[PDB]
Amino acid sequence: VESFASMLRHSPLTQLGPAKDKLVIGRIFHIVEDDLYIDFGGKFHCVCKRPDVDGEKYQRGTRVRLRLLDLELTSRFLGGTTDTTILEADAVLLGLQEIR
Amino acid sequence: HFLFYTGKQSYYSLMHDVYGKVMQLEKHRAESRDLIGSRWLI
Amino acid sequence: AGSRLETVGSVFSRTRDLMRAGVLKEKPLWYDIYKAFPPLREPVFRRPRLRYGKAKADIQDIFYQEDQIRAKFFATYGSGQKAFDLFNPNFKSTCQRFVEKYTELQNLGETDEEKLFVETGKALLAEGIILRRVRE
Amino acid sequence: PMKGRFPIRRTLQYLGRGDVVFKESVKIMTVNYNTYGELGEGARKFVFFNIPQIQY
Amino acid sequence: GDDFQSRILDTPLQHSDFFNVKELFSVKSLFEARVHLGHKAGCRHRFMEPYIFGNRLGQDIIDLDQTALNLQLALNFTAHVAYRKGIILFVSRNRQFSHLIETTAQACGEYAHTRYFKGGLLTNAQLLFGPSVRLPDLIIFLHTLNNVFEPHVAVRDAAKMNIPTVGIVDTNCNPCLITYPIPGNDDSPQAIQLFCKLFRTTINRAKEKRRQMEALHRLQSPK
Amino acid sequence: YEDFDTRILEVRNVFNMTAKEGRKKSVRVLVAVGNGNGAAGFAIGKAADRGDAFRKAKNRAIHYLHYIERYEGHTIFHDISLRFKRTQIRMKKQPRGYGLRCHRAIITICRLIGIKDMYARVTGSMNMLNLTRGLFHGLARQETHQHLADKKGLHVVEFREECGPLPIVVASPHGALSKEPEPEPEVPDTKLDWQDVKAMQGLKRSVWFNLKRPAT
Ligand SMILES: [Mg+2]
Repeated sequence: VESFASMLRHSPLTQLGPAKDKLVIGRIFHIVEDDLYIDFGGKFHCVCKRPDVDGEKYQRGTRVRLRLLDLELTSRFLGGTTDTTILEADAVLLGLQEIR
Repeated sequence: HFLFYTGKQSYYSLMHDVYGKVMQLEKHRAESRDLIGSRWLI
Repeated sequence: AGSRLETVGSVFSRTRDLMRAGVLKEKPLWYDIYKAFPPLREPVFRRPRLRYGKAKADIQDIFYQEDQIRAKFFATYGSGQKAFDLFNPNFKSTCQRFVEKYTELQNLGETDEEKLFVETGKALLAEGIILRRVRE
Repeated sequence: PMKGRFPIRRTLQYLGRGDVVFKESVKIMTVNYNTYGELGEGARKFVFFNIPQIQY
Repeated sequence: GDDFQSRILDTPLQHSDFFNVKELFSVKSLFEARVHLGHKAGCRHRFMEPYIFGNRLGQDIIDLDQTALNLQLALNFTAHVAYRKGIILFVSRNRQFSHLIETTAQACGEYAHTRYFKGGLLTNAQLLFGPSVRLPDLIIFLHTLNNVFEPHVAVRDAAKMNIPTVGIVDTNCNPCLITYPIPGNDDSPQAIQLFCKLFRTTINRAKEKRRQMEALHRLQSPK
Repeated sequence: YEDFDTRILEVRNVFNMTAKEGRKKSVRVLVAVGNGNGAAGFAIGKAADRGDAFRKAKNRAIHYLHYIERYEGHTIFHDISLRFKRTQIRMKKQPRGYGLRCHRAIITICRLIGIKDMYARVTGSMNMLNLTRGLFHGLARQETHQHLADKKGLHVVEFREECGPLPIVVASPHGALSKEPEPEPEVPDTKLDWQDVKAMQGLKRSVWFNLKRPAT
């Protein structure tokens, strides 16, 4: 049986390195009006806006391309002993993935 | 009832059904005025 | 009658004590189970305190030896134009193939980091991978 | 709380625990010790703990 | 007669894994569900550092070896409670998983409270529910924080009533009052979906095991 | 709860400002409860009528029952010294027949707890709530001999002067008995109280010390 230490070393998330300015593939699982909730394989989902071009194509289950920025949006503010998290990730939707 | 400890088992049992219906319709995918001259119950 | 003092002892210790006193006449149904299969730690209240002066936490930064190679690849070529797929448990990115070949050459015995970096680029070029040395 | 370090040294029971009663010949006992070092630790502890018992 | 009742209730406690909950999960299964992913280092609670494998570029990683040990104990305890016909209440305030947790409780045969928690629900239950209301015998906290990033009120109130709690605790959570903490990810849908499946299979096995144990011992009395 | 007895410790009658009568009346009552067998608790009850404050405090305290460990059912397991806010308490374990030589409020609570022989001194502020909270805080955090045997793995042995050199085993480790002797320093670093030590140094006590008093 593979050990947890081995799994972590060979994990796709461990290979990604820093998540800033990386390219990843996501899947839309929830849509609210023109806001798309996209799971890209991390702990937290991201939320992007439906692009003007080919808007109808972005439906649930559609795989897309993203440019990660942060895996979790968090920031400490004055008089806070812990970071304030919004339980969301930051990414820029680039467009649909070619099925090919 | 499985929602007894909520304190409003009947209100939340109804909100459970309508939220599950909404999810199946959104996952699965005309004029909505099937009924006219009607109001929501008070 | 009970012990609603959740800052002294634990649910089990307070239940053990109440029965010894004589206030709780019937064991709870979860009591015997806790006695036979207790948790690893006793659930006792503790007030979180802050660290002061030179006290620090003890958390190891996770850095494998491949990261030295991966850092160079991202600085020299950036992220591979192919998009990461983090849903495939066995996905091999362009960078991870670079690190697999870089390791193979290092096993042969090459000791110069510069030699291993340019030779790996040539090998992947033969494989057909499109590596762009983007300084931008 | 009694002041100082090891306040038990300032109790009559501790002072009476000393067992070194010098012969009548002994008149002076000079103690030369160093405050810093590693080989003089026992000497420093002797001044701290034992000199009161000897004087008592 | 008396021996049969003693056999049903006393025999299960003589085996380390009477319900064989070990097979339900594995470290690999937990790793597939992203149960090792924690909040950023800034959000870390001091009482969670024992369970954290390390910090992978700002993201705390949760040791999945401790999770397997702790999860084994928590699932075993949840099974013996379900075996003895105790009331189990699932509690969470995460609204993404509100419907999933209510569906799980209904499938198990237990109870869920995913809505706003009224002050005094457990410490003043007689006024709210009735004179002879039976409180839960176990509370499973799939989430131990409320939506203002503070401990769910039922964590402290369940300790006041001497109710054991099986809770999923993440890197920003406070496990001190959780009787059986399960260190792991609580935000990812794949992590929560795995835990809900484990708790539901475990509860159903224990309930089925009780039925079979009763029939065998009951049949012996005539036979 | 016929086995439990309730005792009052403080009763404050204070007038407060509210639009009903301009100045409204309020009674704050601190009580203690105990069965005399180790289980005891305290609570504060407030009302406009004294009777209502008595009922509220009495039934609230039955929900906050500490269990206090008594050595051989008559005394605390060891000396206890603590400061709760500005109220310092210093309790001492005593032999049988010593009685309760303590602040009148500590005598009241000790009877509810079941402690029969102890000494205590209270200094600083005499606030009744801080003394009650501080008392239960120390009595409920004390270490029984069995706990000490388990923590260190060694036997806990007792030596009474009325039994001579006879060693009495009061607690044996539940698991594995260790073989490393507990380190014995030549001179302990204990922090001593001048009040305790002053007596053994031969210093005259006050005229008020150790006076003849009725059986407590
Ligand atoms: Mg979380």
